[PDB]
Amino acid sequence: EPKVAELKQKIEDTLCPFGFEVYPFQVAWYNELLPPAFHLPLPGPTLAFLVLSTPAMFDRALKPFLQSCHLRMLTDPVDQCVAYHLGRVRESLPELQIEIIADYEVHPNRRPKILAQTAAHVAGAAYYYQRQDVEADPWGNQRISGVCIHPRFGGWFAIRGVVLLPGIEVPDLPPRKPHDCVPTRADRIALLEGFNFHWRDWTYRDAVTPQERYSEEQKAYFSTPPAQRLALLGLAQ
Ligand code: COB
Repeated sequence: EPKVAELKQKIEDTLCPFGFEVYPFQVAWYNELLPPAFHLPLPGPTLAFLVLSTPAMFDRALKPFLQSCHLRMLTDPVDQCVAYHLGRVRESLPELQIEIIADYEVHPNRRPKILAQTAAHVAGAAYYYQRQDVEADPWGNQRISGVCIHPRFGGWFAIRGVVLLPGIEVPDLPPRKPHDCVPTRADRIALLEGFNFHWRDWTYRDAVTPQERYSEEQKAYFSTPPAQRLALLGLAQ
């Protein structure tokens, strides 16, 4: 426990001022729930951190990043900003092997490198509401995608990445259960309908009363990735 606290402190020093939160978990908790194809090739007790962004990340990280020399063409600036800050975590721990995987990363075969929502659930960060959490569901033969809900921000947050520390083993790290903050069947059905079929209206994110939401400015930003900035100027050309 004291080892993970020292590491968690350094990561938080690096990331929390920029509107991220960080949660430890053991690789085993993640691999446990998953078929072989998605397993991370590390010992079960390997230490990991799940990194998410709060509503404050837009102002504290993204807006400054847009003025930095680090800004490049052809990738969404939010993803650049996230890669940049995860990269800082590497630098803050120069004597350790550190692996970082962002939420947007995919293998050539288009499978995600990390299942962000599964990591968020087992790290205790946000309960991952899935079709399987609704008995006698009303949905038929079609994809119903699951959605995590943060106890403080509702759905006004995003999962940004995972930090792995191969060679740091923490077999005694105790699981912290995510808060079941949308407990009833009817509320879970409404959440999932809202996420899968009406997400552009933002309403699913209010499944629990948020401490803070994205500002209208931030809502205006997330208007649609290819159009939204770099193929922006599009409305001017
Ligand atoms: C099969 C599988 C595919 N899942 C994936 O491939 C998700 C990848 C990815 C990149 C997300 C980030 C990531 N790296 O994870 C992201 N999207 Co997508 C941009 N999304 C998409 C893709 C559809 C694919 C889909 N959602 O899966 C879309 C382009 C349509 C897409 C759409 C959205 N997506 C959206 C967003 C917000 C997100 N999207 C996510 C899921 C993510 C996490 C990205 C993020 N950054 O935060 C967002 C959700 C945040 C939140 N949970 O609150 C959104 C709203 C558009 C947006 N504004 O950006 C929109 C919502 C509609 C929709 N999800 O259908 C994509 C692909 C993703 O995962 P699975 O969880 O369903 O099954 C899995 C399974 C694998 O075999 O085992 C696990 N398991 C089994 N038993 C148990 C468990 C797990 C636990 C915890 C148990 C207790 C038990 C578990 O059930």
